[PDB]
Amino acid sequence: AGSRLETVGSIFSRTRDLVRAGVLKEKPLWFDVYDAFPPLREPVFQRPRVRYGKAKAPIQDIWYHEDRIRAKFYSVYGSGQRAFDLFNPNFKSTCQRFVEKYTELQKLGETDEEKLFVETGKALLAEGVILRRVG
Amino acid sequence: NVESFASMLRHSPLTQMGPAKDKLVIGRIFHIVENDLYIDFGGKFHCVCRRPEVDGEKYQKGTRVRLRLLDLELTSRFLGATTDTTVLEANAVLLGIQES
Amino acid sequence: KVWYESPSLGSHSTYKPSKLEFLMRSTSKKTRKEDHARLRALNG
Amino acid sequence: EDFDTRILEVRNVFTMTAKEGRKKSIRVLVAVGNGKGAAGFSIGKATDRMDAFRKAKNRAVHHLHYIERYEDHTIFHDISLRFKRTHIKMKKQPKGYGLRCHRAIITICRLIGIKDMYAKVSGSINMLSLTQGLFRGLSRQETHQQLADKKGLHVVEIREECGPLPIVVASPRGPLRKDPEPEDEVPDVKLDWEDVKTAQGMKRSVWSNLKRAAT
Amino acid sequence: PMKGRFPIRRTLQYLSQGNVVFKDSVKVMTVNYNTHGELGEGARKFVFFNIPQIQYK
Amino acid sequence: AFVIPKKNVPTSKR
Amino acid sequence: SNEDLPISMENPYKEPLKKCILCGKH
Amino acid sequence: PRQRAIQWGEDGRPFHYLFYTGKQSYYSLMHDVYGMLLNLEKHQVIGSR
Amino acid sequence: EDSTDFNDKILNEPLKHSDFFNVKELFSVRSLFDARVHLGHKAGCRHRFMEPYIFGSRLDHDIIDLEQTATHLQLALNFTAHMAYRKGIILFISRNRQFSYLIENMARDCGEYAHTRYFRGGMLTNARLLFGPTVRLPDLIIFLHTLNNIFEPHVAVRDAAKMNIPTVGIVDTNCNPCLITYPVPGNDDSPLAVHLYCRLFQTAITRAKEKRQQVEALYRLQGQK
Ligand code: FES
Ligand SMILES: [Mg+2]
Repeated sequence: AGSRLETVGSIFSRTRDLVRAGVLKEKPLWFDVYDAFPPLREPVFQRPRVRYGKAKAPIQDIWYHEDRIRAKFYSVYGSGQRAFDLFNPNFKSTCQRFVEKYTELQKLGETDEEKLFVETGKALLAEGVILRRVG
Repeated sequence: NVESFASMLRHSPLTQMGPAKDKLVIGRIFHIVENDLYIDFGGKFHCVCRRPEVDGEKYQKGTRVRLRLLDLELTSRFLGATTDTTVLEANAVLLGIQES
Repeated sequence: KVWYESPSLGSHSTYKPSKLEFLMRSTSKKTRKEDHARLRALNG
Repeated sequence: EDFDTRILEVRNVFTMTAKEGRKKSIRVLVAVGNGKGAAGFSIGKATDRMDAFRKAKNRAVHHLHYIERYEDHTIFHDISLRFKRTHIKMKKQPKGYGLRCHRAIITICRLIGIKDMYAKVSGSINMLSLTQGLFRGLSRQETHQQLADKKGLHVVEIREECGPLPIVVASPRGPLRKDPEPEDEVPDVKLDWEDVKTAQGMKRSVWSNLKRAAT
Repeated sequence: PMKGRFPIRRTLQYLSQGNVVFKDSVKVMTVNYNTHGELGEGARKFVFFNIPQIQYK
Repeated sequence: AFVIPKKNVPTSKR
Repeated sequence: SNEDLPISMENPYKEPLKKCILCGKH
Repeated sequence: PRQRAIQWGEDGRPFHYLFYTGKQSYYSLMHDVYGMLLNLEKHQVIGSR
Repeated sequence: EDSTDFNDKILNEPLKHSDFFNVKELFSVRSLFDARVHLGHKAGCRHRFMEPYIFGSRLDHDIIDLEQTATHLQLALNFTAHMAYRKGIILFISRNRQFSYLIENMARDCGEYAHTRYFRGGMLTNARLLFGPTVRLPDLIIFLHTLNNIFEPHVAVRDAAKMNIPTVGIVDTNCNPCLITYPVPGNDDSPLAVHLYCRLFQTAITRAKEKRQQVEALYRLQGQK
């Protein structure tokens, strides 16, 4: 004797109720573990609905201040002929090296954007970095 | 002083790469089926590239290669569909082999 | 969709029109309603 | 052994077949229950009526609902729901009121263990819609303990037979709120004209409140 | 269900809950209210909820 | 309680 | 709170919309 | 007919890790053959029917 | 007389501790991040019930919040360890054929069960007919992939709930977690993610089985003397 109404409550609620009603003579092996360490959400069937009108998902695009510097760097100098190595968790691309220098010079008090971008390229050229302008 | 997830995500190479279109990345061949090379490049999905005609025998399991990325995940929504169809693979062009 | 029906449930299935698939197919299986469509459109 | 089975509908279904013409099969609807809140229903289909009975009753015992009962005799609150085109309006009632409901609801209520309830069925009177519509409404009723936990307040029952004595029926297990529930001068709840027309003495029916056998 | 918002207003029980029974002197009561404005909100609810009770009594 | 014809005889099994 | 959290802004990598060969010409 | 003895002990635990496939012997064979094909890669007619 | 002490010293004692098996030492947000567990599908594939567990979208690619994954993974690993400790039958289910071989080996090594093959109608809801009237069903089903190969929920998710079997499941951003008892938001595609999951569950299960033997043995030695 039991219940296969998987869309009515949860396996816990259905099992708990039938144990109270005496329908289940013994509790299942998992019941005491679920009770002691329950999930964050009780697993209850729900029907996913489609959004209409002015309803929008709450997920937000992930952006950072440095993304503005990256967009300009890719436009001006393009993607570096050096290849990304996404297996190394500490990999630094020419763009990231550019962003770090750009951040340092901003903290030194410079506030202009067009001037803070030209001085950064010079610093890297002095350090031996290859910056071939796309156009 | 335990690093947070927000910190890992900000400073990850995949985050720093920005858009993937026309980005050169280093991949690794992990599976081969005839002349189909399955290449992992650090993303969610592998890409599948045909063995190049020149120096085809140089491409073996473990061989590191240079790729030009086009899409991290090939997906499209077709008429009358509530969600997107995904082929569960990245789109990339195999350029050659990476050597030191 | 349009008056032309597009309800097929396995719409995300990756179409595999190859000579090898035909051999590895249930003999009972018969062409579905929207199975001809891909053939009519692939031939085009 | 603790479960009883009741038939709700026996139908003769006629299927037109390519070579054999009109064939006759049986569709049965049965309800099961132990009288202590555990009850279910199932459809049975077989060529022979007795086989359709065995299929339905054996299947129903594997699709049991648990139905919460107030004081093990009535529902916790008035339930008004629509399932497809069948409307069911149920009223919580005191002891001794009996089951004044559609005969099928009476049968199901005895299997669940409800002794006192009023119900009115409107719209389509489809036995299957009524059965599954009834079980849907009885399985989604909020108990007094759930109400106390949801609002973190005491649930206090006032009975006219007990005068002004406040009877706490449920208290929240978690902390107890300190802010009274807001007193909206006028509630924006939707009312049933049938209920209001009766309370105002404007409901005239020769068929209402007729003397009937104990149910 | 009963038509309109707050159908409770169209019940004899609600209308009999008015506590304002005017003295015999009162012959006419005019209500001047504004449909919009935060400072005239009580007057709108007075027209909406209580004028029926006043007239009933 | 009531009597319904039984499904089958247990000897009539694999 | 936390400095490394994402910040709200408009897509910096967004590409310009396409234009026809005669866009901007009389 | 050599129907395999009960495929679980007294505690009810099946003996084979692929029991719940219903075809444990067939899938145990496919698993062993698929595994051999993997190891070869890591390392690298008339007579019978 | 002696049974109540057994169930109290062995079966009820683990349930009085928040982490009886120390499964929090098995993983970290960094270890999850290195396995690419945070990488989800494109935003167009997102399931709306997975939105709570999503950190955001990075250029139309959803990112799974590993702070939640770590909390959900802790619960799932904790439940799995307790069920292995209680000698429950654990069944791993996945239809992703890239990992069928890996998952079958992990199940065999931990002493549990795997079903990575085509799932036939009624394995769970009609098991007595398929296996026999005395067949024991799984006490816990772990989905390493909750979707079948046509991108629909694996039928066993619904059928496990019908048979009142708790489910642990890796749920990617295009998956539906409503009926999964202990869902773990995480990447289900990348080999590094899948390999990590198999190590964690394999270790959690193997540790809980060894803990059960340690406690039993101690309870017997002390019983004689
Ligand atoms: S794109 Fe045609 S006028 Fe601008
Ligand atoms: Mg996935």
